[PDB]
Amino acid sequence: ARIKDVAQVAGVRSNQLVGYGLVSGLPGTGEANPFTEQSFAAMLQNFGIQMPPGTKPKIKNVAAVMVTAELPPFSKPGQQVDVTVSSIGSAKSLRGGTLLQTFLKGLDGQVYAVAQGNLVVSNPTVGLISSGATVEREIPNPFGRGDYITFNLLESDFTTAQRMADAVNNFLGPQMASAVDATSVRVRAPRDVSQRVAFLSAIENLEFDPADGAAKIIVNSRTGTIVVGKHVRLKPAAVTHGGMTVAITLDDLVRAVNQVGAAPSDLMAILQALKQAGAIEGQLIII
Amino acid sequence: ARIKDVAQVAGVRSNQLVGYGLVSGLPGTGEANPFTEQSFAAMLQNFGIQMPPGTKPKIKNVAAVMVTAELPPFSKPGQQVDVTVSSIGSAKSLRGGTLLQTFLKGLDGQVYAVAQGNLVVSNPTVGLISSGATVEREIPNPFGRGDYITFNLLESDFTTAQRMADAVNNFLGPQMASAVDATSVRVRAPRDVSQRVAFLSAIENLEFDPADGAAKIIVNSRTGTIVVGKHVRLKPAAVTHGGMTVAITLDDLVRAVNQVGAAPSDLMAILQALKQAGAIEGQLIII
Amino acid sequence: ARIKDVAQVAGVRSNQLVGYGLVSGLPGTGEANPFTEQSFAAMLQNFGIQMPPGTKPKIKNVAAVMVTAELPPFSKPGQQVDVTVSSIGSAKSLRGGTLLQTFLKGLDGQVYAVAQGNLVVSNPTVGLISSGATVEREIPNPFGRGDYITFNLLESDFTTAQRMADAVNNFLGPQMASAVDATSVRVRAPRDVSQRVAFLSAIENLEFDPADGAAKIIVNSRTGTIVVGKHVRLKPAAVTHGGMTVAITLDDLVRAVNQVGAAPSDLMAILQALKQAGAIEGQLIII
Amino acid sequence: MGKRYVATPQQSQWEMVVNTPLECQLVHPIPSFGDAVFSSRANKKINLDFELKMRRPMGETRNVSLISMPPPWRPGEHADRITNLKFFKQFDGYVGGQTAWGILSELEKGRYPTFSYQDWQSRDQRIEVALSSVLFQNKYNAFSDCISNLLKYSFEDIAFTILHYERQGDQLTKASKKRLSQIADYIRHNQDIDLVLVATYTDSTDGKSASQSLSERRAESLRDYFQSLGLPEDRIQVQGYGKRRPIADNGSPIGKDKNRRVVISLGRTQ
Repeated sequence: ARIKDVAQVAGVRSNQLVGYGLVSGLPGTGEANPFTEQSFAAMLQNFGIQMPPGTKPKIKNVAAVMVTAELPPFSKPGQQVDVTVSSIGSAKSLRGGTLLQTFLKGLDGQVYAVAQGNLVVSNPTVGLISSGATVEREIPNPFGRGDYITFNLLESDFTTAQRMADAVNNFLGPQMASAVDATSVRVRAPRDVSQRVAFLSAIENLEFDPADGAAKIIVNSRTGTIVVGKHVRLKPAAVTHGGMTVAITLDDLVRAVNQVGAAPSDLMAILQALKQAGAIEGQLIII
Repeated sequence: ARIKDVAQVAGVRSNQLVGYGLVSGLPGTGEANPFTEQSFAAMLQNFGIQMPPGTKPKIKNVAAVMVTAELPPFSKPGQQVDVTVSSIGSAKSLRGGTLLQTFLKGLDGQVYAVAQGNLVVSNPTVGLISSGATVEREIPNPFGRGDYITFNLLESDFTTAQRMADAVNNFLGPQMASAVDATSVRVRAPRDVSQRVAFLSAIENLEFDPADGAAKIIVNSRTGTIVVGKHVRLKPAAVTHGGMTVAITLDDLVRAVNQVGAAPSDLMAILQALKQAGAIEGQLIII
Repeated sequence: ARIKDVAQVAGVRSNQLVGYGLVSGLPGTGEANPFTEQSFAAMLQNFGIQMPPGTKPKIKNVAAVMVTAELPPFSKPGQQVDVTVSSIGSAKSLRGGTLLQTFLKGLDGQVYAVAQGNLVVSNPTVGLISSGATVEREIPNPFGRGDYITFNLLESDFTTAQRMADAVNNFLGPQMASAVDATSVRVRAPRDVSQRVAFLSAIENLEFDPADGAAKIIVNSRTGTIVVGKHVRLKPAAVTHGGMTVAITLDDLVRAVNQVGAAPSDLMAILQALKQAGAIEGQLIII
Repeated sequence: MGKRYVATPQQSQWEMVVNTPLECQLVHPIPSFGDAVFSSRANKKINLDFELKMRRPMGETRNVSLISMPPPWRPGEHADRITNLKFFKQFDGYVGGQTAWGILSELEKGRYPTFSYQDWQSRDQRIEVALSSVLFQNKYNAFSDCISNLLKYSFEDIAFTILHYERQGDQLTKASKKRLSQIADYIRHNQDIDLVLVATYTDSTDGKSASQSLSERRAESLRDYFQSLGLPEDRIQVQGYGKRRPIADNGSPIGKDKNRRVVISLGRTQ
C-alpha cells in the first residue's frame, strides 16, 4: 500500500462551505413556504422589482435549498468544486432546476465560493452540480512551515505507524522518520516549498504493508450483516438454539441457524451469548 | 495528458452574470404573478403606454424568468455567449418563447452583457439561447503581469504537480518550472504579452502522465452506484449477509449480494461494516 | 492470540461526541415538531432570513436528528470519523437525507468535531455517514508519560494476565512485565515517545494462549439460546419433565425436551432446577 | 547558476553489477553525468576503488574537493569537509584507500558525497557531482555480503604453486590438497585463466623408469582433475620429469620429500 493511499498530510485539510439559495425552473414542483416567498421577494428587490407589502408571489417554479460544498486543500481562486443541493421546504422535486447565485460561507462566517449551475438529480429533492461553486478566496496552510511534515494514518495502529517510519528510513536513510503515536509519523523535509513538494512526491509513493489490526467482529444491527475480521477466534462451546445443539467461524453457527427455522438475524444474538461466556477472542462491535 | 487538459491558468477566470427578464410569445402558457404584471407594466411605460393604476393586464403570453450567463476569460465587447433562461413564476412552459432585452449584472452590480433571442427548450421551464448575451464591457486580467505564469491543477496532487514541473523543465531547460503546492506550478514567462501568448502556446500542449491519486471508494447513496478506484485493497474477512457466508474487489461482494435476494443497494451497507473493521485500504466517500 | 487482539493500552481511549442537527432533502418524509421548526427558524436567521414571529414554516423535507461520533485515540485535526444519525422527532424516514452542519460536543461541553454529509440508511430512521465528522481538536493523552505501559485485558482473568506477563518476559528478558491484577499487566517502556512506539509495536504482536476462564452457562431468556461453555459439568440426576424420565451435556437434556411436546425453551427451566439441586458445576448466567 | 549533477529521489538507483567471489561492483548512475562505481576484488588486503566515470572525459587535471553535504531534507545539519583529490585528464576520477570506505560510510549516514571542481567542458566553471543516498541501504548490505564472500587470495598468490606427495602412495599431502582446492576454487570462479602448466617430478629412491612412470601417472591424474574443473583439453599441459632435475639434496629424508613435488603454474587473459 502506498503511503498516500493510507495516510494524509497534517495541515493539508478540506473545509466545508454552506449557504442558502433558491432553485428555479422547476416544472411546477416548487414551494409556497413563507421563507421561500420572503427570499424570493428580497431577490426581486435586488433587481428593481419591489412588490407592495403583503403580496403573495404565487410562485410554483422556485424552491428554497441548502447548498454545501467541500473546499479541497490548496484551493485557489477561479477553481470549481462540486456542490450538493438539498431542499429544505416542501418542494416535491428538484429535477431540472437551476441553482441561482448563492454565497457559500465558511466556519468563520466569510464567503469563500459562489455557487450556480444546473442540478442533476437521480430521492428527487437532492441534486448535485459538477462545477457549481467557484472558489473566490484562499485559506492559508501550514504545509510549508517547520522542519518536518507529518503523516496521519487513516486507520490508526502502532505497527502501521512504525512500519511506515521504517519504509521512509530504508528509502532515504537513518534517523529520517519517527512514529510519535499510533497515528502520526514525522518526516524531516526541506525548508524550500518547491523542494518540499518534490520531496513529498517521492515519499508519498512508498510501498509498505499495513498491519492487520486488532481482531474485531462488526455487526450491523439494522441490516443484519456480520463481518468477522481476521485473527478472530471463537472458543469451543455447546450452543443450543431453538431445539438443536451444535458444537464449535460463522460457518458452523450459520448452519446451526439454518437447522431451525429462526432467522439469519438470530445469529446476532448467539454472538452476544458467546461474548458473555468469554468464548470470543476479539471485540464485538455493533454499528 | 496535455497540460491544458488537466490544468488552468491562474488569473484567467470566468465570471457569472445574472439578470431578470420577461419571455414573450408563449402559446398561452404565461403567468399572472404580481411581479410579472408589475415588470410588464414598467416595460410598457418604457414604450409610452402607461395603464391607469390598478389595471390588470390579463397577459397570458408573458413569463418572468431569470437569465444567467457565464463570461469566458478574455471576453471582448461584441462577442456572444450562451444564456440559460429559467422560469421563476408559475408558467407551465417556456417553449417557443422570446427573451426580451435583459441586462446581465456582475458580482459588483454593473451591467456587462445584454441578453435577447429565441429559447430552445427540450423540463419545459428551462431554455437555452446559443448567442443570447452580447458582451458590452471588459473585465481586467492579471495574465500579463509579473514574471511568471501559474497552472492550477483540476485534480490536486503532489505527484501530478511535480510531474508537470518536470515536463516543463525537460522541454525548456533547468530551473524553469517549480511546484509550490499540490495544485499550483509556476513557470517563468516573458514580459511581453505577445511573447507570453506564444510561450504559453508551446507549454500548454506538453504531455505528461498525471498521478493515479489516493485510493478511494465513491458511493452514490441515492443512485446506488459504487465506483471503486485503482489501488483500493480490501483485506480478507468473513462476511455473513442474510443467511449465506462469503470470504474475501466488488465481484465477490456482488455475488454475496446475489446469493440472497436482498438488493444491489445492500452492498453500500456491507462496505460500511468493512470500513469499521479496518478491512478497507482506502477512503469510503459517500456522495 | 496476539496481545493486541485480547488487550488494550491504558490511557489510549476513545471519546464520545454528541450533537443536535437537522437532516434536509427528504422526499416529503420530514417533521412538523415544534423543536424542529424552532431550530429551522434559528438556522434561517443565521443566513439572513428571519420570519415574523408565529410563522409556521410548513417544512416537510427537514427532520431533527441526534448525531453521535466516537473519537478514536490519537485523533488529529483534519481526520474524519463515522457518525450515526438517529431521528428524535416523528419523521417517517431519513433515507436520502443530507446532514447539515452540526457541532459535536464532548463530555466537557466543548466542540471537537463538525458533522455533515450524506446519510446511508438500510429501520429507516437511523443512518450512517462514513466520514461525516471532521476532527477539529485534540484530546491529550497519558501514553508517553511514566516509565511503563499497561495492558488491560478485554476478558479479565488471573491466568491470562500472568501468561501475558510471561510472554513479554520470555521475549525481552527477566523482570520486564508484571501482572498487578486480573486485568492489568505493566511493561517497562522507553522514555522517548518514538522509541516507545517502536517498542510497543514489537510487544503488541506477541503470541500467547489466553486461559479458558471460569465455567459458565449463558442463557438468553428472551431468545432461548443456551451457550454451555467449556469445563461445565452436570452431576448425574433423574430429571422427570412432562411424563418421561431421563437420567444424566445439553444433548441428553435436549432429547428429554424432545420426548414430550413441551418447547425448546422449556430447557431453561430444567437448568434452574438442576442449579437448585447442586447438580451444576459452574455458573448459570441469565442475559 | 551552477551545474549540479545528482539523482533526484525518483531517479536514484543502486545496482550490484558484479557479485562473484572474485569481484564486487556497486554502481550508482548519476543522471546526465555518468556512473559512480565501487569495486572490491579478491585479495589478501582490504581494497576498494571508487571510480567517477564520466560520459564526457575529463578535460584537464583539476583539484577536486570532496565534501559530505547534507541532503535538502535535513535542515540544521552542516557540511563536513572530507578531503581534496586530483582528477586527471582523460581519466575517470579515482578515490581509494580509506576515503572510498569513508564515502560509503557518509552514504550510510544518509548524506551526499559531493565532488566540486572546475569543469573544462563547462567554460572552466565550478560544478558539483553528488552521490544520492536514496535506495542505498539494501544495496550496501548486498555489497557488504559480497565483500564478506570474497576469496582471501588473488591471482598473484596462487599463480605459482608447488605441491608435495606422500612417502608411499599416489596421493598428495594434506596441505598440498588444501592448496589444490584453493587453486580449483580460483579457477572455477575465474574464466580468464587460459594456461595450466603441470611439472611432476619425484625422488631418486625408485629406478629411472619407475620414477618416470610415477611422475607421468601423477601428471595424468592432475590433468584429469584440471579437466574436471571445466578447462578444455587444449589448454592443460602436463609433463613428468621423473627423478631428474632435483631441487634439493637427495639422500636426506627431507630432501627426497622436497623433490617429490608437482609445479602448477596458471596463466590468465586479463
